[PDB]
Amino acid sequence: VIFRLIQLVVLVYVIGWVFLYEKGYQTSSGLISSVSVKLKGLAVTQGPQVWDVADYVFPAQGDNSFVVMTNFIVTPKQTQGYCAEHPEGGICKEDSGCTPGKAKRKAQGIRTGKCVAFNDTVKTCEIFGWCPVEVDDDIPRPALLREAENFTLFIKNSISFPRFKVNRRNLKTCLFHKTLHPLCPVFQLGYVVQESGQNFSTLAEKGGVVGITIDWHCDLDWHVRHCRPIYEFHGLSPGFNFRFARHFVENGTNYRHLFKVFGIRFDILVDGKAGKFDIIPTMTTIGSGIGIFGV
Amino acid sequence: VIFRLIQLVVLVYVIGWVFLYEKGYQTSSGLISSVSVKLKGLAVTQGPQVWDVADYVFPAQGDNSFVVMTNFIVTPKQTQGYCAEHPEGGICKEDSGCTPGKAKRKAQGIRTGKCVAFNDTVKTCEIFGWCPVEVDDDIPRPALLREAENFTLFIKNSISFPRFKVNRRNLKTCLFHKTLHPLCPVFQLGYVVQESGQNFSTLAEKGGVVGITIDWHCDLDWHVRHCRPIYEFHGLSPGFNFRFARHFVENGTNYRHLFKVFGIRFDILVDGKAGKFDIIPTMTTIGSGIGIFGV
Amino acid sequence: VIFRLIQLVVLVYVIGWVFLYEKGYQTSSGLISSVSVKLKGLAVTQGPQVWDVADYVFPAQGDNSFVVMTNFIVTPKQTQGYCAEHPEGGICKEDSGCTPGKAKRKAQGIRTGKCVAFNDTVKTCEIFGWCPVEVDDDIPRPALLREAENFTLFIKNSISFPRFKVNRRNLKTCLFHKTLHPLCPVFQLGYVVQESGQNFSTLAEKGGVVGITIDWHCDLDWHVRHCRPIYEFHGLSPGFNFRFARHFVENGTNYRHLFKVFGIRFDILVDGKAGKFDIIPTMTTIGSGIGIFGV
Ligand SMILES: *[C@@H]1O[C@H](CO)[C@@H](O)[C@H](O)[C@H]1NC(C)=O
Ligand SMILES: *[C@@H]1O[C@H](CO)[C@@H](O)[C@H](O)[C@H]1NC(C)=O
Ligand SMILES: *[C@@H]1O[C@H](CO)[C@@H](O)[C@H](O)[C@H]1NC(C)=O
Ligand SMILES: *[C@@H]1O[C@H](CO)[C@@H](O)[C@H](O)[C@H]1NC(C)=O
Ligand SMILES: *[C@@H]1O[C@H](CO)[C@@H](O)[C@H](O)[C@H]1NC(C)=O
Ligand SMILES: *[C@@H]1O[C@H](CO)[C@@H](O)[C@H](O)[C@H]1NC(C)=O
Ligand SMILES: *[C@@H]1O[C@H](CO)[C@@H](O)[C@H](O)[C@H]1NC(C)=O
Ligand SMILES: *[C@@H]1O[C@H](CO)[C@@H](O)[C@H](O)[C@H]1NC(C)=O
Ligand SMILES: *[C@@H]1O[C@H](CO)[C@@H](O)[C@H](O)[C@H]1NC(C)=O
Repeated sequence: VIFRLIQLVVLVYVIGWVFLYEKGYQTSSGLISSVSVKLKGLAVTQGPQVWDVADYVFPAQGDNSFVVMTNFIVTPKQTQGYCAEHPEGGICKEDSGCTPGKAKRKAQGIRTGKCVAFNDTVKTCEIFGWCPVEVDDDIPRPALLREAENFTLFIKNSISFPRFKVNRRNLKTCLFHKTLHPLCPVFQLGYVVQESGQNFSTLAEKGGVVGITIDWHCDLDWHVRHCRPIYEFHGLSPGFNFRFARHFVENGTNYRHLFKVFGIRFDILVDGKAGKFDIIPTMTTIGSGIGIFGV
Repeated sequence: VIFRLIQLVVLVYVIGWVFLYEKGYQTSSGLISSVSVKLKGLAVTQGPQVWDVADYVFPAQGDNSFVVMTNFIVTPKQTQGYCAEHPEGGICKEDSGCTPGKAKRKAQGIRTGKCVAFNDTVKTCEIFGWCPVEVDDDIPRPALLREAENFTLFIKNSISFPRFKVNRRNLKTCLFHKTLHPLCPVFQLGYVVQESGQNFSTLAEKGGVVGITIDWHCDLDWHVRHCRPIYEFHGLSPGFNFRFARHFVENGTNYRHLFKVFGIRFDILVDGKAGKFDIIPTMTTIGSGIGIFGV
Repeated sequence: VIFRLIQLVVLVYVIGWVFLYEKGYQTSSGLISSVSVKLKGLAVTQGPQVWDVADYVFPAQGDNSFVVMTNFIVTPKQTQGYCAEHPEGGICKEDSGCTPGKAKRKAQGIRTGKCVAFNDTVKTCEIFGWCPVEVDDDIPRPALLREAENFTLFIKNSISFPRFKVNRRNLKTCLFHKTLHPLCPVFQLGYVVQESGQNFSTLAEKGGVVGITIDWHCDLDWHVRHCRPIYEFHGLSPGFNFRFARHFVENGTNYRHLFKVFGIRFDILVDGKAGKFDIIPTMTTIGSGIGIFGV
């Protein structure tokens, strides 16, 4: 009887799909989380120089978005005065071509009606600004902090589902591996960049962005012991760089050390969805099923 | 037949409203995004002083919330010792009125049972703290970094819808305009403050907060080429200021340069809603429609 | 009549539960918020030292996650050179046990094939790094900034519901109390730590994390004057610490002041749910009710 067949197909639709498969009896809720990150590693740059956590992590106190320096270019002992600007901003020969005002595309200062020597043969437009000017860009290759590949990331996380009042936490040697140590919160940087689909050598010489996700997909009808985190690594490359300066005083004069920092930016996002049996969606689904069953 | 009329009105309700208008056949999902911001600009303050990106952007590495300084008040060469406090904290004449302990409403240090001169005629309570004390507030008018009006904001954004596994990115001269260049990720600061409904002159002399929103309202039944971002500027004024210090050492003594920074705070929020046809909501809606159709 | 009874029980289910209790006629929406925080307080540490807001708040400009220092350990005048490492890293007696390379678990530098004296009796492995090495950990007890208990937190908040286009803001003496001053945005630190279920003395000597939540549960069918914020304090302890350095130049040599900062981390999360009567959920619920009523 075709009526019996259509009744059966509608019935199997509701029970087999809405409830068994899509869990129509459940209601989704969000979570609130806190993430803490600790960096373990040392680097040597060549006199010889050593970089500690207080030096290669931005910001110091930590944040969901933080940068780990992998390479840099330093312009030291930079004061404020009159100096020749970069020749890429324009090579001049006579004072007629030096119009006072503002530069563009890399403006290092305010120009002036004067031409001064740059490298004993070319004459560039004189500027007022932070002098001496930032040296022509020559990114070190290989990167200066190439040892960053072996630093470690200890990630602490504590979530809470406000709707169901459920809290969980993600916690003498261990390193994370996808199918060997799946529940080790300590990650090596080279592993994360490889898992994001990125070459750490290139991502160290220019910089890059690596996203980190902690998926707390939990079925609360089960135990809380089975509500575990799942880590996934995302490649969000054109590079990542920023400029920061260390200001100091010598002989009463204020100087600065300009750094152009190439580093890997890590973004940690915690998103999860939990469900629990409710009576409203069950009745809603069965009523819709009865309606379609009849029609 | 009134029964036919009510059948028609119920039917037009479901098809015409739930499905055609509110898209009852779709299911909403969230997104995960990463934002990167670059600042292009130079400023001159008067000896003459020049402010670079490493100097007027807080924090250096960048963040979804960042501040661009537009004005400041600097108390230089500030050491730790015994000095007269601000007369606004209380003008004294005799040691009897100087009770050692703690001040209030602007406490510059711990008091002591002594009165010392402040400006050769008034005698204020002696304190231990960072001396000399912060000079009386006189906000510069017009602002010192009044050239901030013409700086530019290059915004990078990359979103991803976890449910439908859809990723999108928002990307020789271009500046954003609302109905001229609607898809240019480079914004001039004075434009954003005007669009937020704010005067940049006042918002530069005191500070302020400007919110930036990137609405990725995308209908995934269409192409991904039509899933574009939409920028909206919000005015979230009492002002925005904060204090930060540059610490240095001279002759073995630690000093600091206290800055009171007035600047514009930019908050970037990425929120969007995407939909895709599903079978659960369609059946739910039609079942409810059959129920109401009959009753 | 049992049929009348089942009709009555189904009917009371829908009207009494979906609509009256769970507000099935409403539709939930999220919000976008901005938070600003101001710290009022002074501390004295013993020559005598005074800590201002520019010194004990990380970051300076402010952020939803910020740290207020409560205790610290400072290693001053730290240069780069050859020095004996910490004896906890290994006590040696002969050069045979000094293998050049890298240390572990606390690596202070790169070792070398040499043994040098540490405290005139033990000989430790010589390293290159930031010298002199960080002194053995002795956390001050009681904490150095023990006056942090009486600092204040002024919280500004401005929310907006994008769906219903509703904006709200949470705003000569006032301090917050749970059942005395419920709408005072100024919180004392010792109150927040007590409300989180934490001892401020211990949380000051090691550090800790305190979460702050602003629940904007608003029923938009009422007035907006009744859409008020609700503050809740969460205890998210193993402690919280980080390392940061102040770099300075003396006699042409770069030194640094390494700080190990123990402080309380405050996380502010703004989440709320607003509802407004809609026609889609009402019809959906009544259709499901008619379906179940019949079956
Ligand atoms: C001087 O700088 C100019 C910049 O265009 C460059 O072409 C030239 O080769 C430089 N000279 C030397 C000797 O480096
Ligand atoms: C990382 O460690 C491996 C040994 O496990 C070593 O071969 C490699 O050179 C190290 N990389 C760096 C750059 O420190
Ligand atoms: C990519 O990584 C491989 C090692 O996995 C290396 O051999 C290769 O040189 C890298 N490519 C670039 C462009 O650096
Ligand atoms: C000295 O300071 C007091 C502060 O109340 C002020 O009234 C007075 O005018 C000042 N004197 C001078 C000469 O500035
Ligand atoms: C911004 O540029 C315009 C010209 O486009 C100029 O008139 C104005 O003075 C500039 N503003 C500042 C303060 O730099
Ligand atoms: C507001 O902006 C206008 C220019 O658009 C300017 O003329 C006016 O002085 C500004 N108002 C204040 C109070 O600065
Ligand atoms: C020297 O350091 C070692 C480290 O193990 C310690 O055992 C010893 O007591 C110290 N000596 C003195 C005099 O502090
Ligand atoms: C906080 O204030 C109370 C008085 O209200 C005082 O007893 C207490 O010692 C203060 N705590 C600190 C450490 O400043
Ligand atoms: C906890 O706080 C109480 C005061 O409320 C104090 O007496 C006690 O010593 C504290 N406990 C610790 C371990 O510091």
